[PDB]
Amino acid sequence: DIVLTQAAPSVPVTPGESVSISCRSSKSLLHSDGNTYLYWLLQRPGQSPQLLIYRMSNLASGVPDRFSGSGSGTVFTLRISRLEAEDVGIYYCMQHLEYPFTFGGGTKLEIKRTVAAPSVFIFPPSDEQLKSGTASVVCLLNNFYPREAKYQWKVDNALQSGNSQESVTEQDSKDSTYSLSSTLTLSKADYEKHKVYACEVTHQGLSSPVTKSFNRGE
Amino acid sequence: QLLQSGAELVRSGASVKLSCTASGFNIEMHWMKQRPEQGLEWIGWIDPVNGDTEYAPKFQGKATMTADTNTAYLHLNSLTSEDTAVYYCNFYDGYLFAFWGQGTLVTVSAASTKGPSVFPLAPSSKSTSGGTAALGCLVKDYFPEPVTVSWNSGALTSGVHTFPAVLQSSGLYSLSSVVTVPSSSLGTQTYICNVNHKPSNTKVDKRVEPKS
Repeated sequence: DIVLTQAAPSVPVTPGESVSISCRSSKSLLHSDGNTYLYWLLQRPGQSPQLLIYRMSNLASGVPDRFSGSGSGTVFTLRISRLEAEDVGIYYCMQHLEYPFTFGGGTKLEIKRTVAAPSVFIFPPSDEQLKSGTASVVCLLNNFYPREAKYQWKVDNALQSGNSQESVTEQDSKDSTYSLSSTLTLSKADYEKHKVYACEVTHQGLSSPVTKSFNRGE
Repeated sequence: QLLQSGAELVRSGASVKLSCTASGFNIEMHWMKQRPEQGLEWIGWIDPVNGDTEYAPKFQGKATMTADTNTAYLHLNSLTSEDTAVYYCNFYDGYLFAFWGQGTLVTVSAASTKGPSVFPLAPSSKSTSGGTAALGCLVKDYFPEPVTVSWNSGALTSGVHTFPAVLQSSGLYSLSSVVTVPSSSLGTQTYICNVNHKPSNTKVDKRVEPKS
């Protein structure tokens, strides 16, 4: 079938400025009735896709003027002018020509913004969870930019590894920051064998590394 | 506006039928498949009135589409782990009015459905930031995906982060949903997370409170 190529990762853009995404194809992209059936779609994080431009260069319902599609032959381009922080998402190109309708590898649009230090929070295990056999300790790194951040779990000043797991939010649609959570899982007994639990965070936006901590029983 | 009834858990080798109901029109539909962390893929096309159904090269023997006139149906069979994915039904009208459903997750696994435990991530304010304080809900040890978290029955949405679920080595899923909140408002105002895990018929309202 026809191969569509986006071949474009981040290179983060600033709001207000413009940016273009490419779609490299192999076929004519011209139905012998006048039209070209290249389509641009956006999928916002955790949402169903939506239509941007339908015939290579025509605008669907709602999409503002700043979006323009146009290319040369088989290399098509979507240009977004006056970038908003809510334009984060994955931009896919599809076609309605050869009957196996094929998408491209999409492109993730990352918006640039001013360095933001993460706000750090630590949550000890609930007593209810401690009734059972496990103790979960959560560390939150809220609303930071850029993506690269570093954290270390520390039980009575000793490094931890193997026993932690992290999840990361997508770039926010409104303030274009990232958030991150790490969970440290221990047996109840092992948890009761120690006092100081600490999360230590290092980020570009921090003067020195920040350390949030608690003590078993308060 | 069109919804599709999803959240399916089936064992490797079974078969499923997914619905797709329409609350506005029914002409022109299309199905698509998205691997949990991958690009979109095209299933096929069905004409609402006449079952004229083209299919993709890899869904020929797998996909089968029907319509009742005011819903559409997609039946898959012989499901492997490579079929664990989200399935969308979309009805584009050829011009500028393409609609899409919220998707249907199909998990292909031998694992049993397990309801989640919901634990508070209690704020302190005394031992928290100065301006705002973070609280949350840990939704631990559930299968299959997905779970959905809301706060104060959808009323509280500003500064809510519901994280992606992580699959633990135990083979069970677990996600955290946090929200930041002015520390002044603590104790006085109520914060409640509403966890919903449809595959196990589990709804939990967990009141998150400062530690006493």
